[PDB]
Amino acid sequence: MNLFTPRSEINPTTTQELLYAYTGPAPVAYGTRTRAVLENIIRPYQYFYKEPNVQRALDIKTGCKEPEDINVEGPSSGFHTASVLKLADNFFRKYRPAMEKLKYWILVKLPKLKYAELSKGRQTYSFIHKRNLPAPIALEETVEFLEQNLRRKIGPTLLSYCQAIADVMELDETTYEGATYTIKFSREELWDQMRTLNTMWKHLERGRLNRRTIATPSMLIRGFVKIVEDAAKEILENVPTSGVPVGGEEKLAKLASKQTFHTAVTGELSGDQEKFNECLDPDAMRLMWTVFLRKLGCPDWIMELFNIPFMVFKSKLADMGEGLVYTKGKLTDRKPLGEMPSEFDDLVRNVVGNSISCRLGMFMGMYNLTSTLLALISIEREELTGSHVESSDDFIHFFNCKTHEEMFKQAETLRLTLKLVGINMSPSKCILISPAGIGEFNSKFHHRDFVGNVATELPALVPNGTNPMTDLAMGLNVIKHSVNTGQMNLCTGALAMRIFNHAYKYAYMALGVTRRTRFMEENAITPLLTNQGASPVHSFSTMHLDEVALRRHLGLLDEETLRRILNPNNPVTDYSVPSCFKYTLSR
Amino acid sequence: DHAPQMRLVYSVRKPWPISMTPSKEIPLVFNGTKLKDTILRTRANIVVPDYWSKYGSQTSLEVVNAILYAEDLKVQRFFSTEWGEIRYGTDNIKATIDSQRD
Amino acid sequence: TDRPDHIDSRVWELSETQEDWITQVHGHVRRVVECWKYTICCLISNMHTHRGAPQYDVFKWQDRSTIEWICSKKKVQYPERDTPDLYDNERAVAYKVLLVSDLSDHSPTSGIYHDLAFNLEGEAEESCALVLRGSQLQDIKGFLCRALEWVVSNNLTQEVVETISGEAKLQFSVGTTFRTLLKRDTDWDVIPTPRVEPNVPRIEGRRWTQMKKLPLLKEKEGPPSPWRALLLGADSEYIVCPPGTDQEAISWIHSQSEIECIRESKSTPASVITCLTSSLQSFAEGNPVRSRIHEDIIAFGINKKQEKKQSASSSASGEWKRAEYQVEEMSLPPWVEEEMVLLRSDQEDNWIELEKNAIYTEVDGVAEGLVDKYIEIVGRTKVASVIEKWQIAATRTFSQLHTDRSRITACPIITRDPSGNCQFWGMVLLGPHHVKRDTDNAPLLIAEIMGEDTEEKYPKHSVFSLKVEGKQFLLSLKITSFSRNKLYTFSNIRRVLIQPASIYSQVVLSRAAENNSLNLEVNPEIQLYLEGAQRGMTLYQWVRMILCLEFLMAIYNNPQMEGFLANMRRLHMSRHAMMERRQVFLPFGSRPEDKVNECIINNPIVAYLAKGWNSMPNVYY
RNA sequence: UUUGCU
RNA sequence: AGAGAAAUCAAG
Ligand SMILES: [Mg+2]
Repeated sequence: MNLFTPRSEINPTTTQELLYAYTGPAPVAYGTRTRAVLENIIRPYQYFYKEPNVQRALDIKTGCKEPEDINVEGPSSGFHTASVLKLADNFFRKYRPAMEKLKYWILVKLPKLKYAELSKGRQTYSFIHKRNLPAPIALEETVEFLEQNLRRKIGPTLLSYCQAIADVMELDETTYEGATYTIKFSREELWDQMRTLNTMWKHLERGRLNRRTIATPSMLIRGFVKIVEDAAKEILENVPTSGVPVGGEEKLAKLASKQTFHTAVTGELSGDQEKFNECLDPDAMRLMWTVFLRKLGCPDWIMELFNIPFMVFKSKLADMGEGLVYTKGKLTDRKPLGEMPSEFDDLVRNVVGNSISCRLGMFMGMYNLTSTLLALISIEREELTGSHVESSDDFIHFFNCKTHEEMFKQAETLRLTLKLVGINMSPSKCILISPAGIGEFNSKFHHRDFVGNVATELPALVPNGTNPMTDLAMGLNVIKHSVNTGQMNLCTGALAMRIFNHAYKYAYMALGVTRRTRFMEENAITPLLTNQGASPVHSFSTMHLDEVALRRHLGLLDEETLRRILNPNNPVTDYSVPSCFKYTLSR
Repeated sequence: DHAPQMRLVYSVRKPWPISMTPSKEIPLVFNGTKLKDTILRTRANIVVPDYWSKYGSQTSLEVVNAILYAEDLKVQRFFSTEWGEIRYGTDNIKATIDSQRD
Repeated sequence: TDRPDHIDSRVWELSETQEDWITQVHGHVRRVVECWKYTICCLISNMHTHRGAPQYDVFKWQDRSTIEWICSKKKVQYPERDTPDLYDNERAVAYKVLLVSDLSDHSPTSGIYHDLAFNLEGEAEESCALVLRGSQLQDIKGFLCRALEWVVSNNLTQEVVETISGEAKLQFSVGTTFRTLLKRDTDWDVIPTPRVEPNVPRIEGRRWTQMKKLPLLKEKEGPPSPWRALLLGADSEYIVCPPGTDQEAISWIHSQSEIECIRESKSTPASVITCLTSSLQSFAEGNPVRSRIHEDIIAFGINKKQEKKQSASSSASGEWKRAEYQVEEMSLPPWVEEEMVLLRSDQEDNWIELEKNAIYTEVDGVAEGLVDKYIEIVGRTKVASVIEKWQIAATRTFSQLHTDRSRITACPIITRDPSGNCQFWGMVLLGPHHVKRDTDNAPLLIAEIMGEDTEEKYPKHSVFSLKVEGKQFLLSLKITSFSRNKLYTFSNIRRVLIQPASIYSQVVLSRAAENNSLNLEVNPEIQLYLEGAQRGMTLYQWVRMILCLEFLMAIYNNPQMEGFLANMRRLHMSRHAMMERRQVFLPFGSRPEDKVNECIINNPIVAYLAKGWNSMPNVYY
């Protein structure tokens, strides 16, 4: 580790890039996820009261509590209603133009949203076929079920789809005829299918010792989630305290550039949030949204539309999974919770078939932007006279006070406000440097006026697998995006180009002695393109140009070969030219 | 869409990777190499595009320029650009109103 | 009641006497949008003369007598209600400017005039891109952007949207039963209205304690960790064979070979060697695939899961208990330092042969020069050879995992020197795999040529003695089960070259910027915290050691390493801050060293990094 | 299923 | 036997 600590030429901050082993395989979760899911579901209830009383907390519907019950020493699971209201009001007042842009989006853009984009989601669990399916298939079958049970035609707009869902929720019995079976749902069964969340291992997650799961909602409630998340994105992109989803370059550099009169105490606090998703209450988020919309003069139906998904999540049913593992000396058996004593027996009362019903806490990957907004509203107070940037979990705060006592008071106030809204900053992962100038945030390491952007995942410098021209264009585009983003300078950019070029040439049998090279040698077919074996034509300053045009401008391609390979009548067939090499693979 | 990324090496090395519409221009067997498969869109080996670049029906030069015009513009712009030393470290309304008055 | 800054004074004053805005709902907004329409017409009409006369004639806010006179001059007639805003003489067509929230909602309407439809964001209807020029569209877009900025800055979005589009309608509603279902797990209604006075209380917090000294990581006790990577590292060797194809080299190896077991491992019995030679022979005679043999049963765990099932069932007399797992703690083994020393040993050939890019600009030349110098620095090292070996082995083994197969497949590890001589690092035999998922662990029998054997380092390997042309070699056999994803990741293990390249380039460019001249042939002294005799090293040696350590980390990447590095970045930053005479302050009950120590269990590379951290000073003055 | 990335 | 880490593969 001392090898990564240079103290002569560069700083340890510069070598922060050496503390990533992403060039190796990412850990993959193994076996049943029931233990992790149950731990995530139970964490909120233990933290609700200062002394863990899970049985008492399991009866609490809304996770609101008084400031006395807020734990200033360990994680807290609830929120303060009055504090949330006042903080939301302050946030609305301070960023009024952002709220006006949100109003413009609601009045103009929201009604014209199409639910076709709803087919871009993750693997959805079909409440008809009872298994995970690709998003387009689940959307298709759900829409067909809606048409069958409503005797009407769902409009192309997302609002129409949500209204259709709300209407079909009014039928005591619903039927789906599909080839040929007739699935019948009662109102309670369809409600359970709508509110049930499906948990899945978050495969290929780095920087974590323990694997954690994520949740996906049913296709029935995905429209409301999309509406709410789009509104959250619209409000966030116009707020200077947000680090997502837009580029963090400007966000982090803007605060790094700021200075003072060399007389005020300046501090930089970098931190993360402990159990971020296992402490937030959907009720707090929907209350914040209601405050925003009401102070914005929005109509009642908009407020109902925004609130519905949060209530549905509040009445969720988390899928337990395969079950907890029990041994019999040397055997192994996965059994559902409640069959035998375990660590989560307190939750046995909440078991509903193979699903566990929980009210507090959240699951990762569902309401990211709303969670970020909730974190942001809590920073708008009179005491907190300092800059703040937050990305879901990570956060960086800049304090500019008159004395160290004021700075520490402001830091503690920030911690306590985050507790107030239901977010606990991990004390072990929060570090404050004074004077300011050194910090870390969203894998960007800032030192004085140099912000080193370190990629969280090194680019997979290999062809995408579509076809030679498309693959080359996409790979060069990826390298250029990584370079101009600051994650790779000129030398490492050229090195990445060389590595990708070697991999790309190998993938198409153009490097050594293969069938392709043998054929081109026997028939004296000179290699004129990179995928054929020709020396690379792109460079550091020419990753945005097409191979064919660039070669033609350089004379490396002649009119005869150009007319031969670009002929549209060739029986073979992103800004790559449609040449004869733009073929398609069989399977 | 990581599956195509991992499958490329095996996909290309398969016996009949390329899937192409049947055609008579491509010879069935050229100099000992069986380029096409007679069973249906048919299949062909990766050497077919290389073969086309040497023995293929040429389209008109005008077609070539039209297809390449968009990208050739960017190439010309870059090579015509000049790179400096590298460092280390109201009237419209008036006309309308006057015209209306006229 | 004032004039918006983006509307000219003359237009405002003119519109003041055109309509009874006071008696119109949202009169100010109506007047403002009408002024926008007039200004759009003016932008269209500016500096456009047809045959010496204006190309566009504006009928907006002009007397009906004059408008009708102009229309008669053009032999056209329009009603009072459907009076077009503009008339293009060149095109001899009447137009009626329109503003709409969304362009798609617009319709052609009647045929008396083509509708120039635009949205508040400055975009125009697809038809407008034809009639109007590029400059006209750009000017209108800029003006409407300014107008939208004024709208948002004055909280008039709803009024404008109502004025141009119409009135919003009830686009959503929920029945009583759905409301009943929703109000099942919450104290509030669909629209939460908790009647409580908004106010943020003042909670009693804690004090932020200063971190005066850096923490010490916990070094675990226990058996030294053995080599657990897929292939070998510094102990990798190869047999030199005459130039030729893989089959020819394997036939040459098989012809002159006396494989005899030197050290049998009870985890990989020596008998399994028969499964290797049989494949080696099979690959020699053309086909790499091969039918199973008796020994294969114990080589790839054939019909083993059922065996354990039956064995456990026969002796399971008891009661069920919660499955508790325990990771066996292990200490730092002494072979990590030896591996690091050996990995940076100089070689003869350069093992990083990557083609150069096409230098066009001076920047391209500088980048290629930096990359070439880096390749020269790290090219002739054993770590590069091991990286090439790992890449070739992973690629050859992963290329055979895309189909279900019940027969043994042989995937040799052969690399060719620039003189063409083959180099046999070893072989990988793929047992019968029937992959139905991706991450399923395929069974492998990995034979590798090893330079030196240590029982404490390779407890599960079986070491045999190979003899070729008199020369003696050691051959280690390991029965492994490896995931497809890891094999694919290692198929491009060449990416390990980027991080040390980044550090080297950063150092060189920092020197160049300090001197304003790029001197590529430079290697300064990087002062570090070393054993004590030496206080630093040149840039090239430092880069080589960084490459070796990064390769080891990549080969030993796993959840422990991930967590250790993720939680060690914080302590690295804290040390850097302490170096610059800054103060590090922590919240109540904070111990980052706990988050780091959580991830020090088995990994030998993590233990090496932790020991290196402990060696450094923890107090700065 | 035939095998050549320093 | 083995890979591995909180529990899966070692066929179905
Ligand atoms: Mg952070």
